[PDB]
Amino acid sequence: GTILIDLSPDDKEFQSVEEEMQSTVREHRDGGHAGGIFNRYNILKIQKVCNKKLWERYTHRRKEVSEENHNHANERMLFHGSPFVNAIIHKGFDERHAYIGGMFGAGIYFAENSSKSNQYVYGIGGGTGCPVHKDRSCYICHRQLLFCRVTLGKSFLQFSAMAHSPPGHHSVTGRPSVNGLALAEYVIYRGEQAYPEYLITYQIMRPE
Ligand SMILES: CSc1ccc(-c2nc3ccccc3c(=O)[nH]2)cc1
Ligand SMILES: [Zn+2]
Repeated sequence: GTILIDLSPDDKEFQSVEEEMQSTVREHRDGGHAGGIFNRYNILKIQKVCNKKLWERYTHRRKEVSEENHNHANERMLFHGSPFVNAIIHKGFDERHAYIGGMFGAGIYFAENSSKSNQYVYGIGGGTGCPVHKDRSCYICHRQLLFCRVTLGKSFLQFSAMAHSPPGHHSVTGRPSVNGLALAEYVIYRGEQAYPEYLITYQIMRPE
């Protein structure tokens, strides 16, 4: 049921998605071990992910959350990196896409910083890097990330350095408490609370 529509680089929607990607790169405490060394990306393609059934699955859940939270879904646009990006865009998020060992429990994790999600494209800790060169910092191989619509509802705030949501909450927010430049990371425990809106194909760029 999924079709992928290419956005033109001239389209305002391409441009605003690229800007969110590029502007939320930061340096990471691993010095680039997991995701590579780079300050920016070469965006090769941005596609909109269209699946009626998956969209309706998302909106149904969004309304349930909204009605439990004074008509406020608390919807965000967040990045997701994963070895399973191809299954997600065809079958939706579910328990098989969860970070079982994540610091907020087994759930599906999203980031404000695109460079955080980039660390998971080739697996946890960057796995063994690109399939072809076994390089976590490969500047040649094409990578993919998702830019997703995520319903947070009432989010449990964790001030820090599939399971269930904390009672009375719909998600967890990991607030950065040491690295003053890091943006927030979020966890949902129901695959229905996210829709994979954009598929972004890119390379990390070697700093000059
Ligand atoms: C099913 S195996 C797996 C494990 C971890 C992640 C992941 N973890 C994150 C943790 C924090 C922020 C973003 C992410 C993120 O974008 N992805 C994706 C898939
Ligand atoms: Zn490579």
